[PDB]
Amino acid sequence: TGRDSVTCPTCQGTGRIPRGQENQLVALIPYSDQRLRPR
Amino acid sequence: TGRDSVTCPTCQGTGRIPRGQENQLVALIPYSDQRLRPR
Ligand SMILES: [Zn+2]
Repeated sequence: TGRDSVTCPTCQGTGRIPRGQENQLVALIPYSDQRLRPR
Repeated sequence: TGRDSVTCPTCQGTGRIPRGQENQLVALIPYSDQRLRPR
């Protein structure tokens, strides 16, 4: 049992949404996830 | 590999959001999920 809540009516509680670059650009870049500190 | 997408910046891709009754009331009610047709 738990509090009352409904699944995301947008992402259907999946965990994936379209970036907002169109509205506001970004200032980041991709990289490689080395073994060191995987978490 | 897959298309580019970011996790829900609201539900953090968890799958739980506050209902919108405050904005718009509802006209539904709870019930029991009998064994017949579980899906
Ligand atoms: Zn979501």
